[PDB]
Amino acid sequence: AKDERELLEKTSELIAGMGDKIGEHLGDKYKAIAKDIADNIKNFQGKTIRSFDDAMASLNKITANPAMKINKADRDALVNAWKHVDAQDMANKLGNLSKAFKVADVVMKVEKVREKSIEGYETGNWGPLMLEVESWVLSGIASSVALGIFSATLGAYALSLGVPAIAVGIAGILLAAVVGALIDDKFADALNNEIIR
Repeated sequence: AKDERELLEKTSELIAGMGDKIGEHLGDKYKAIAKDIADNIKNFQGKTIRSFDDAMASLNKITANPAMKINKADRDALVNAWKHVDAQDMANKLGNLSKAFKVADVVMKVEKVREKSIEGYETGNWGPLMLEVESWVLSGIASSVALGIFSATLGAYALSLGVPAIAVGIAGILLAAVVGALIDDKFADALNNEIIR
């Protein structure tokens, strides 16, 4: 495609928006990491997402960071925000943003992101979420589209968040880390250095 540039572009718009909403509580530095992330997405055509192993590496700099120990209430607010997602519904809304989100079995992709995010919050194991994306690329979905979909999904969840402010802060941080991991380890260092500490 050339219409891959389509999906990529409408997706960075969601990441940039995530950056505004969440920048309101975390600040300008966050607004900036999120927008730098959204430009990478924007111009990802022809690049390939980073390896399952490189990905867990950058992500672990974040999740394994003591300032990131999430409390149960927070963890319960974020899980519930996911359990309230209706994948068909969510697939349909992305469909309205653009034809290009109408990829083969998008409803199940969504549903897997949802379920493995829930697992991530509940057991602190981010492996299954990461392995889910990479496996779409291992199976033939263009890195562009995998990134695309993964990203829009997490961008839409974050935009719809209605949880307390500390909770939106912590979500926003892990959502930038999950996405950032597929792209450049730079993102992990910037969230770490500029925000978490």
